[PDB]
Amino acid sequence: MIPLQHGLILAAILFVLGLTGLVIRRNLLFMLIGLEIMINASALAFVVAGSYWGQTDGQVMYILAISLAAAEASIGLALLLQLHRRRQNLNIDSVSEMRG
Amino acid sequence: STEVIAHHWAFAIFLIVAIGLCCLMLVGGWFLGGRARLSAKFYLVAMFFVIFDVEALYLFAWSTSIRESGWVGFVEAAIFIFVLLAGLVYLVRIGALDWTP
Amino acid sequence: LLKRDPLNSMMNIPAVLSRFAGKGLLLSENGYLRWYVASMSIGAVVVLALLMVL
Amino acid sequence: MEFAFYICGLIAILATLRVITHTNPVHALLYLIISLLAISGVFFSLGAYFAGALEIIVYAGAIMVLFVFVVMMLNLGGSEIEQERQWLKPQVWIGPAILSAIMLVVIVYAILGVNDQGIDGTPISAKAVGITLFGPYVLAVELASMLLLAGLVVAFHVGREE
Amino acid sequence: MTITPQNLIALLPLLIVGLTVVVVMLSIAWRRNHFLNATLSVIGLNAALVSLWFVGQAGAMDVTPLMRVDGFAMLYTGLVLLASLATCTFAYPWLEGYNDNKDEFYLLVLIAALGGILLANANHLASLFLGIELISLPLFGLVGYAFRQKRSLEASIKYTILSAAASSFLLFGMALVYAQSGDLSFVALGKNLGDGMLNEPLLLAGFGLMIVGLGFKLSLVPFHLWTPDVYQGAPAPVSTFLATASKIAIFGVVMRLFLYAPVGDSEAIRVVLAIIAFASIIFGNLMALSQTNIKRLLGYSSISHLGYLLVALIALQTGEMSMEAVGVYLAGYLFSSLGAFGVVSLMSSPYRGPDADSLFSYRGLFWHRPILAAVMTVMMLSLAGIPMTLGFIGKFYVLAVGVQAHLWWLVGAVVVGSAIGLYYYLRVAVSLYLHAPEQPSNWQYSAGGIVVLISALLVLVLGVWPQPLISIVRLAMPLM
Ligand SMILES: CCCCCCCCCCCCCCCCCC(=O)OC[C@H](COP(=O)(O)OCCN)OC(=O)CCCCCCCCCCCCCCCCC
Ligand SMILES: CCCCCCCCCCCCCCCCCC(=O)OC[C@H](COP(=O)(O)OCCN)OC(=O)CCCCCCCCCCCCCCCCC
Ligand SMILES: CCCCCCCCCCCCCCCCCCCC
Ligand SMILES: CCCCCCCCCCCCCCCCCCCC
Repeated sequence: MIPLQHGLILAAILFVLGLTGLVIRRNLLFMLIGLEIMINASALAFVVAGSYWGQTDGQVMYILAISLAAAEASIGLALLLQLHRRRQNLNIDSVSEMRG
Repeated sequence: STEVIAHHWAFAIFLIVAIGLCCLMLVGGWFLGGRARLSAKFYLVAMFFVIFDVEALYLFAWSTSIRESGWVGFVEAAIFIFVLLAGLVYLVRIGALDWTP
Repeated sequence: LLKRDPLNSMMNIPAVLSRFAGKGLLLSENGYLRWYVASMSIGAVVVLALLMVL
Repeated sequence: MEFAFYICGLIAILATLRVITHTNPVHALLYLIISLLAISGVFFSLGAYFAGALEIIVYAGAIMVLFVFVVMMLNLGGSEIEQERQWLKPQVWIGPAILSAIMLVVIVYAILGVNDQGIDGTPISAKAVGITLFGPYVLAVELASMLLLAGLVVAFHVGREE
Repeated sequence: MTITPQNLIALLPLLIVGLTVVVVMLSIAWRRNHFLNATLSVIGLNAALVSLWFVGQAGAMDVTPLMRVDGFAMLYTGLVLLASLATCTFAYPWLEGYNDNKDEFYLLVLIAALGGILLANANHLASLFLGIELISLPLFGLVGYAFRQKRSLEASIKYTILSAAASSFLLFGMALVYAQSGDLSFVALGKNLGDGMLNEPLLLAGFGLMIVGLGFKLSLVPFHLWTPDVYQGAPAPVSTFLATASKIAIFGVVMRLFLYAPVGDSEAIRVVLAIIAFASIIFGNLMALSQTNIKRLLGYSSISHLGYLLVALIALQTGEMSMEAVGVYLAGYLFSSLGAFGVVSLMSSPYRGPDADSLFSYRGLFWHRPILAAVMTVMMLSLAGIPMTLGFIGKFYVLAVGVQAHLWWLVGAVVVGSAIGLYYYLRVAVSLYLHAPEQPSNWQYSAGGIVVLISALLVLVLGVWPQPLISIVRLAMPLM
């Protein structure tokens, strides 16, 4: 007796909060944090969708979503470590050389 | 039901009493008594833990339904574990998992 | 009065318009990742609003 | 399970809102771990027991362990950004706030117009998820192993020391 | 369903590429040998390309609830495999100058080719999502393979964050679509609707977020701003792969998604895609008017050409030759982009360290590299839709498909963008034939030159005689 609309609304709220955190923060670590929030919100939305229909498909795509999240966080933190190694700051506005 | 909701209430009381016990211990400790850059190896090992942990979750999901999946599922999980061990051999043989070079 | 070829100038006017539009569009390729994410969010909002209207 | 679902969702929303506005990286990671525990409680309220178990096992037990590892590797004490607090001034954050509010309004309007019989919350066990995972979703499992292998190779190649 | 040995025969290129990934990884673990590992990778890719014959002999059938193998999947698997083989061939002379480990490149290329094959055979939201990610993550590694170079690190960071954002957008869209429908198969995305209620709000929103993610991955306006920076910063063989294989595979799975879904003929999605295609053509042509670097110019070229492909996609339900137009256009665009980025990669190889600039300096190329200049100007003509070239045949197909479905705004946009493209492509060609102020020798560099020369000859021959390509594209028809 939990509506599907409420779970989807909660997931959409978490997704837009993650997108806002991804946009308004120049720190690369906070952008990776925002990316984790958005992909976790997408996974939560899929879990809600699979639980409404009574199928394991939601949890299977949750598993695929968090496999992607783990590997993307790995690559993003490796790139963040490399950025901090070669330029000692995580401000991405310095990383803007290609333009036009 | 009755047994299930009783076990749920027991688990809730377990959580509440454990949290309250730790909080009360810290509060009693506070109130009583008078007064007067790391190397990349840590990132590498944590990343390896994350990747092999999600591959472990795949094996967790397989292991609880082995009999219902049959020999086909055994073949598929054998391919999965073979790719796991090939990745592990690749990591070991290139010195990624060696703490000292 | 005609030796400057006014018809040729008026037919070359679209080339000048295309050049100005290309410069104005290239102003948006500033190289900022936050702006790129904001533009993706703007496009998502625009696409969703168009689909809701239609 | 209804009250648990709403309280866990409210806690997740509040913790995420604290995450996107906080300036201390470790405090932000702690609040996001709280949010991940809350979303796992949301999963357990809806009967997706395996999803909540993996939310604490992997999402709130492995990935942000890696995040906390990287943060303490960098010794981020709030330098050159905590001295700015630029995102707290209106001229940076109101614009994306209207952007996200408009997107949320559109998505909510789309959500409110769907057929909704409600979620019964019947517990889908991990055995059924494992049966479907190695039944209709075999190639998903094998190519997900290949995907994690690719992420492993990429992160090793980029995140070396030399 | 279940897995059959006949389904294993239809699984042949995926299994062959995965076995090649494992074999190359174990060979790297044994001993780091650049030549042996590159040879093993190209042997595995050629084995998959040959096993396409056995897949065709096996027929067309549904290998999984996820995968569906038919002629269309064979054609796009072949295109992705050819792009991967060309990427390996161009990457070897570039990697000859790379001081770090050269062996992970081919592993990532093979894994991205595996993702491209999965996208070619995808019949499911799970397989589509996994194939997109399986293309994207090795491209995260390959774009920043020269991470000590500052431009490549910038491109890798931009591509990684933006593609993670797009993948989360796509995932939320699939979540909304699955919440509305309840089935993840392509054939059932809107099947439970009827009586003119195809414009369901939640289904439209989910397909809109999916369109956001896919239009990022296809460089469609306004999700296009990453393309010139990532194309410029990436290594030139990586630029070749990212321009050809990723775009081809993602457009093919978008073709299957919009052909099989009962919501694919919705008028709202059609108008939104028409707006996106118009804006993509016009914007991608206009931003390349004043570009002095060839990589950003080819990125805007890719934006415009994917706009042309999207125009061919919009007329899928109305027309009948839309899929065949997409196939012919994709073959021609693949060969033209292979030649152009191959000339760029051959003139930017070996990799001369992370400190020296990787500027192309295409002016006066004929007076010291005449054959590469001829191949490059054939590609520049072919991207312009000029006759004697296969790109003109693709443009003619897009125009015929647009004329059939009465998409007159898209036809006018195609013509205007074609004129702008004529300007900047011809400027590049004449700059190649101008005079420069000032001005390898192994068999792998010769192999890359042979690849670009074969692409130029194919473009010219199938531009003056396109009937074999039309016949072998019409032979590759998916299940109706
Ligand atoms: C009479 C009305 C009814 C009939 C209409 C018939 C229309 C089709 C036939 C006529 C086409 C007219 C094209 C006009 C522009 C010709 C190209 C040109 O002027 O090229 C020269 C110029 C480069 O030289 P320069 O002037 O030095 O520029 C500095 C840049 N470095 O090049 C540039 O600066 C490049 C500028 C962009 C490319 C050229 C402009 C293309 C515009 C769209 C053309 C298609 C027709 C659209 C409709 C036109 C109006 C009806
Ligand atoms: C009190 C004021 C606030 C205090 C601070 C916040 C504390 C946590 C509050 C939220 C979580 C606990 C909510 C209370 C749960 C009590 C048990 C309960 O209601 O169980 C119902 C249901 C049992 O399952 P089922 O079989 O469906 O039951 C139907 C009965 N026939 O249960 C379920 O289906 C699942 C139940 C929820 C999942 C387990 C608990 C998760 C806890 C996550 C905590 C996250 C971190 C919180 C941090 C707070 C501070 C910031
Ligand atoms: C130094 C570079 C800094 C770049 C910051 C980029 C910030 C972008 C903010 C965009 C705000 C948009 C607000 C809503 C606009 C109207 C609704 C969307 C378009 C219809
Ligand atoms: C599509 C038809 C073919 C288009 C051209 C393909 C490339 C051919 C190159 C042949 C050699 C060109 C030599 C040009 C020399 C110019 C000398 C100018 C002296 C003032």
